Amino acid sequence: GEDGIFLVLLGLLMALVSWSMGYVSAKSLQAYKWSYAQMQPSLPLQFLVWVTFPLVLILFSALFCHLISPQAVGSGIPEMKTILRGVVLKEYLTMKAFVAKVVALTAGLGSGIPVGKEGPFVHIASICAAVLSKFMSVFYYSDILTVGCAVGVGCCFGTPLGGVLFSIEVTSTYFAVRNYWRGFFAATFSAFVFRVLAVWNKDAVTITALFRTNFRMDFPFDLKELPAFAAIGICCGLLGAVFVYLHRQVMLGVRKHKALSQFLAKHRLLYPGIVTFVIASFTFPPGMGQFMAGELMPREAISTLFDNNTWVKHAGDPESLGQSAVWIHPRVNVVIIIFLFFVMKFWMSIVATTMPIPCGGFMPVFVLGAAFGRLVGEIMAMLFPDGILFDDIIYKILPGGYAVIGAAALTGAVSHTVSTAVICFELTGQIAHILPMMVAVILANMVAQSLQPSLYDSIIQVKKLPY
Amino acid sequence: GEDGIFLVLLGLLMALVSWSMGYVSAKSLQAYKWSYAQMQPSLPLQFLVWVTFPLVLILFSALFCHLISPQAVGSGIPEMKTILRGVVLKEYLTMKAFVAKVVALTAGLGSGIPVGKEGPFVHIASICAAVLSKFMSVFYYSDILTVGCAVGVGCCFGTPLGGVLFSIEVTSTYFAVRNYWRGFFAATFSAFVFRVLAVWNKDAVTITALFRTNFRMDFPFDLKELPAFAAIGICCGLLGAVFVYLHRQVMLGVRKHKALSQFLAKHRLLYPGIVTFVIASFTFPPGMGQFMAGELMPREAISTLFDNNTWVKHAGDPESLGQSAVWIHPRVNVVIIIFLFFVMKFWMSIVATTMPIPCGGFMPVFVLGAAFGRLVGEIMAMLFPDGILFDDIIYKILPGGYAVIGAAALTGAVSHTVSTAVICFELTGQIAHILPMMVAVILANMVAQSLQPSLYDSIIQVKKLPY
Repeated sequence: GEDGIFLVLLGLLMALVSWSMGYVSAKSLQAYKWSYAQMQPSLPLQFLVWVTFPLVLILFSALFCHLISPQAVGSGIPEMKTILRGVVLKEYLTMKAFVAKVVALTAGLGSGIPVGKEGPFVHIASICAAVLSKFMSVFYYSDILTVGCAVGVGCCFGTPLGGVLFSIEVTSTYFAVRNYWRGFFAATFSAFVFRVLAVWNKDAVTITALFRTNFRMDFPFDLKELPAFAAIGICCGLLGAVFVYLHRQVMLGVRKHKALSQFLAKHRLLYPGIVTFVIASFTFPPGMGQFMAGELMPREAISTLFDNNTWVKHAGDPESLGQSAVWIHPRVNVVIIIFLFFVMKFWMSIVATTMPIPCGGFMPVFVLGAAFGRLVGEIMAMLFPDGILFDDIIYKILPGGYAVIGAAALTGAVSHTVSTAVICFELTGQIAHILPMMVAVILANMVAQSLQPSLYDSIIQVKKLPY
Repeated sequence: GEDGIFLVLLGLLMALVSWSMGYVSAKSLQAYKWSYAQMQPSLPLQFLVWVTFPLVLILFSALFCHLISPQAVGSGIPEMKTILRGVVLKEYLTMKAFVAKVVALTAGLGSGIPVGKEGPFVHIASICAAVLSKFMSVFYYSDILTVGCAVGVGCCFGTPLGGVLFSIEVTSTYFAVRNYWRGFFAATFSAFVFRVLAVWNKDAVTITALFRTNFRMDFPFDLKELPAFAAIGICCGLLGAVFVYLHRQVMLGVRKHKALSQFLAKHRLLYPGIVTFVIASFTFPPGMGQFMAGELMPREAISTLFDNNTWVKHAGDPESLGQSAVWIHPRVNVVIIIFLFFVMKFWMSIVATTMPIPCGGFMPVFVLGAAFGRLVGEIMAMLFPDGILFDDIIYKILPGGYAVIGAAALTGAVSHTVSTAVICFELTGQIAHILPMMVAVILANMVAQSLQPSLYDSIIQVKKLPY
């Protein structure tokens, strides 16, 4: 029927837009790395590239938004929740917002600064839903935008099921099973289009291509590792709430402090500029980025944190882990560099999601949880270098498995959802740690819900969204 | 809070009851096989055991129900849907119903006759929910029984996520996200208890232990096999509707034909008796069960149909497939024996779900879809004995992968749900065929929804449930 065509169009267009963004953002990241390596000998020149490439891209993001649509800043979820609660802001679903968000997000994702695709994609998909609906019908709203949410999350990273589930939770409170199936169909169409696009251009982009883990796990699961996975959850819920709190505190700070707001309104590009500069100066690989793997960009970070190696075991011999050899520092022990990645990227992600550019929170917190989980798993590997015997089987610790759990847990404590476990499963391509993950994400949600709001609901508060 | 304790109690009790049933049903299946092998030389004696063991157990199931609670017959879902639509039948949620359903289902699952655990478990879990609620609070209803549905499906086979998702779809139309999370927590508790029970008794039972597939799949997926997976879906939707239709036709038949109803009301144990006898006489291994793998009981059937072997390749040398050597018949080609399994078990499952015992539809249709999918995959392996080259990679056909898709598709066309894909993923322990499965189950649902009702809604019609 006409609604079936709407969903086919949704999936198709979303996947196309998502792939295009991912392509150009990856080409920009490739240029970033190439330019940086073209300046190899000279350190000041290396610094220049390392800070100006992101600076230009983030300044462009902010400026483009301000010029075209300044309502295309931030994530989309908080405001889509407002729209879905009846209070529709009609400048959000405009084509100017589309263009602004699309181009500016591409620039933000090709900068390497921790901003997120997940979140703004769902706004891009809700604008696309609204536009597609008009193009079809005129040439209800909640239904249309709920499916837009599903396909936004689904087309972002390549997670049909997890995306629909995420939508149901992040936006509505009482979903309809029709919209669950409508979103399902549309998200699977998005995935199919994504697969054929990754055939035409032989992949080399996206995040479905990567993040695919190759863990060799034994069937029964070491239940003695369950306490550590439960601990990941508890602590990720605590840290998820800390993220939400601190992000809201800096979000409020920049506007509630009168001097701050006035200054940054006179000079609009001051805030994004200085934030980008300091993040990039701390992630400068020969500066502080040697103790926090600053060379690694968001997607490479996960690819490495989700590896089937034990960094603390193969520290004497690096380059056997491949791209995960940047975690092994000559002097500093791996564990401490993952700790420093986590600490540095915590504050970096807090202030980059406060920047006036289209920015989401999932991916920044995903890399943070992967770091936290890996740290736990590498410590577990030090505590058990022989593995833990539960039944009669010895289970060598998979620190990368712990990282997947942590990613889902921290990002589920920030978004107050349990569907991040499913997103992780599909992004990772494996479901071996199903019980450990479920436990962790539930525990994370519990702790975080008992402490702070969700990233989205807290932003609603700061932005005084009607709701 | 008190609701958190309710969910902990739900999960705990459900897992305990489910495990206990599974244990005794497996011990009964072990005795069945042992007794049959104790009669090895004599064929009439072998026949006796092969038909009387199930006969006694099914007759007991029917009689026990009739005596204790004759409202503990059939599945639970259709009637739980009625209760959840406001029209509460209060003899359904009694403790007499609990006992009847529990004991009689154990007997039915230890008989080897295609009856299902999934379906009656959700009634057992809704009774348990009601009882637990009273034990806690007195010593709303929809919320309670919706979570009961989630944990029923979840604790049945060991599928937390898939179970909650199934519940949302099979019962309500507009679920609440609170109940989604409440069901999630309770189902993960069930899974945790299940894991520790499978540690205390070193597993050897359940279905989470088995069904775990070991497919070695290449990352990009052969998109040329996608047409065959889509075909599985289309055809499984057709056959799903045929199942629903024919089941309703025999369900009506036995009561709408006045002579039939009168006869079977005078002799209550006639219908179950004759049906059990004829199913078991056709599944007699030296009789017709050599051309349809009748030796295999429901769970072994899937374990074999979900194997990583190609039966049509290793036909000259059997016993390399292990328990899947019963599919290789000396004379009849594997493909035709899977076809005959499918045909025979189609009608067998249609009439065993019409029997007056606690019986569900998922598992019977799950084995049917696994058979259909395997047949498709084995034919695909004959058509491509070298594999299909898509990109530059040759992809050897995994007929067992096709079986997992088919299982989810036929059971998703019978239940009108897309969550069977998730159930399959978790039961199989692998999510490699995510896109192929999604496509298939969506296509199945589409075709089946355009043809017949769901098994549950059709039963509602036959049983004239208020709804």
